[PDB]
Amino acid sequence: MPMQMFMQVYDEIQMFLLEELELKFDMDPNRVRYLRKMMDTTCLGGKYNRGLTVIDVAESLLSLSPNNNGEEDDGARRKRVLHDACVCGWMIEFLQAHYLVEDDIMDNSVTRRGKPCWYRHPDVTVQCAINDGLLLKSWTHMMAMHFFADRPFLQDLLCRFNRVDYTTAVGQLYDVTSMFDSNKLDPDVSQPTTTDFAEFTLSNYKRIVKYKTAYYTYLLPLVMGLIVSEALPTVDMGVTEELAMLMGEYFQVQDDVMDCFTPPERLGKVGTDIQDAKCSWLAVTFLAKASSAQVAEFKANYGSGDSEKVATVRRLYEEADLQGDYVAYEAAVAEQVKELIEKLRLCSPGFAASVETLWGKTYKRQK
Amino acid sequence: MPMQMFMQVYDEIQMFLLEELELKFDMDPNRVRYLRKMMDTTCLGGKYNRGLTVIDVAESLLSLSPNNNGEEDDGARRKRVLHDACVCGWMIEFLQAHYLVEDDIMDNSVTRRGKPCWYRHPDVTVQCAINDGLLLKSWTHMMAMHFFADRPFLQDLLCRFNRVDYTTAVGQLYDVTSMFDSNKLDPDVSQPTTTDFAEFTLSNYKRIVKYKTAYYTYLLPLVMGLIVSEALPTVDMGVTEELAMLMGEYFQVQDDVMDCFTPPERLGKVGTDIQDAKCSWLAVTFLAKASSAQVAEFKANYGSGDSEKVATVRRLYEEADLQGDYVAYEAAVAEQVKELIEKLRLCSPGFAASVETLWGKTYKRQK
Ligand SMILES: O=P(O)(O)C(O)(Cc1cnc2ccccn12)P(=O)(O)O
Ligand SMILES: O=P(O)(O)C(O)(Cc1cnc2ccccn12)P(=O)(O)O
Ligand SMILES: [Mg+2]
Ligand SMILES: [Mg+2]
Ligand SMILES: [Mg+2]
Ligand SMILES: [Mg+2]
Ligand SMILES: [Mg+2]
Ligand SMILES: [Mg+2]
Repeated sequence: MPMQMFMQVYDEIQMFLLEELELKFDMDPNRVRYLRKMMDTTCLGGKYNRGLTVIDVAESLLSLSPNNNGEEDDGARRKRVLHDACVCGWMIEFLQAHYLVEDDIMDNSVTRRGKPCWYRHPDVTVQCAINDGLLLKSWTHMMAMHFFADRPFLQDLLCRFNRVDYTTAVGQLYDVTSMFDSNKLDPDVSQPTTTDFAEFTLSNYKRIVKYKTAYYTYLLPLVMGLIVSEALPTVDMGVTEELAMLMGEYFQVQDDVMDCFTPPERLGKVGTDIQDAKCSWLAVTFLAKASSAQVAEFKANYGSGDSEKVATVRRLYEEADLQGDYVAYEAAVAEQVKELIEKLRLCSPGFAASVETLWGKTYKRQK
Repeated sequence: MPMQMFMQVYDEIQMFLLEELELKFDMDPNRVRYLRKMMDTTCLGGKYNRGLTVIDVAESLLSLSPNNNGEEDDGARRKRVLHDACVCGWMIEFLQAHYLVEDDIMDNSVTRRGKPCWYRHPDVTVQCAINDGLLLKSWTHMMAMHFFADRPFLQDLLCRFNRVDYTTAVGQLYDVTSMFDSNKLDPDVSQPTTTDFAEFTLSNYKRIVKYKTAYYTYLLPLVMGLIVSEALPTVDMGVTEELAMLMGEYFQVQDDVMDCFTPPERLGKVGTDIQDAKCSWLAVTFLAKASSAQVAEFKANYGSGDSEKVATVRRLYEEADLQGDYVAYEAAVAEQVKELIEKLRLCSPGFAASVETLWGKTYKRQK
């Protein structure tokens, strides 16, 4: 049902944008075609994990103190909240859409969702792809304003949205600057490659992971479900914030691990985090426990497309039982996520349940 | 023809076991009369799909790419193999009768196959029923030793056969302990049913069905077929276990679904599973696609002798469009199962057609 609703509003959103563009922007049907296909391609074919969350949260806070006016329960709020909930859901989805479009270019990925990255479609330049990206972020604003201009929460909605928008970009700077020694970090300064791997620290890792994934993936969807429910003050931001960060860091680590050990047929993307010399969890988790010996062979094999290097990089990781360190991680995270969510239930049992469902879609995660 | 020879070997095996009981174990006619009825009630009625397959695997293999060691198309081996094939089929059919006599008590079911379960029989105490099940499994060994004495494969039949026997109890343990949190599994403290239903994952489902039903339903019949026609090396096992596993998961799922929706009439019993609150395919799939709100009510009702709460479960199953997922489940299996057969059909057509008739009698399961 929720995906039923959710998808109904997708079609609604797509129609407004596309039609707005042609009635008020002077756009030919051709380009509209392009934009219509761009949107579909980058915005559909996913989990709708973030989108679906906002809805579940919304519809879950609905029951308790349903806004509270003068009426003996009215299903006009139930309906007005889950349309809003749906729009916010899509605001999140177009937002990630934008970042993934820009990310693949950046990470130079060649595929995603079993299909080529947007910027790798035969009929798409990268120049156009970079702006298709911008377009996706702008869509989120046209749609928020188009459907929320009469909502008293619009100011708060969009302020929290853009902060998280900003937070994810900070995260991407941390991400993208994790291969070059900070002290050198200087535009005017000739291309410092990725010599020594200091700053490939768990400390350093947690921080890029937090801002680049946790917030737009776990905090933002919950927060936005609160807001369209007018139940934001209803809930402990501290606990909530603590779970999102937790859940959000465990989720990235997962894609970091799935990146190395899951088959692309399952994954979609062809794992290259190695080759890209990415600061993945395996990477930092390895170097902190790897003998002096082990750490050398890593340094000589990491960040390379050589068919015999990566494989060796998959060996040291195997060797070192990184595969085991994960499970331990996974369980610690699991313990605290459950202690945290319990603190929630007390005061916020309605809310606390949709976090659990969110935890349900994360714990599994094998894709 | 197959059912023909099949049914007279039952009378053979039964002729023998009972006389061996009367001549060798000091049994009185009163008890032989008991065991005899015990054997017919619990071993007859069904459709002998397991015990018939083995014979199809046997006839096919004795033909299409048959035994080199066999002579030049002469009716002396046909008798042995097809006979052996029958003995093997009653072994697996006796195997199931054991596991059903025990499961009914465990699962606590009122009828099976249109009749009351064995332990649900007037002069059958629950206490005698447990032993009866035990006997059922001893007979499998007795008939094997008797007929396959000379048989150069006897040790291979029995070893493998016992692997699968061991693989079903394991399965049985998986099923029977998915009602509670694995973390809190310790003989010394009270066993309270889980309220979060965390253990109901597709992945967890998958495993309790692989071991509990695929191996003896789909692999054992096959493998017996091969062994008796001394053709097992000739086939790609890896592909064979794939579809045994494929077809066996599907068969259970089918069971699981029939359990909730098939009329007890067509079905052949009352629908247990919700009351019993097991980890069936439905719950696991509902639970994974349903919302916080939906889940909470399901939670409220599921696993309770009480029609009104049972009807809800049923209600948010189909209103949760669970029959669409099934159909969509069927097709994927049918697709994938349809590729492996021709993968098997390559270096061993003969087996592949026999496997195709087992598929043939699985896809269209209307019983
Ligand atoms: O491409 P993926 O899915 O493998 C990847 O994990 C994507 C990802 C995570 N967080 C962000 C934030 C902005 C843009 C992309 N993001 P990563 O950052 O490793 O490329
Ligand atoms: O009672 P049924 O026939 O519906 C049931 O399907 C019984 C069943 C299936 N597979 C096994 C394996 C061992 C013992 C019993 N088994 P279930 O497991 O659903 O209880
Ligand atoms: Mg990337
Ligand atoms: Mg990246
Ligand atoms: Mg990644
Ligand atoms: Mg059972
Ligand atoms: Mg049962
Ligand atoms: Mg059943």
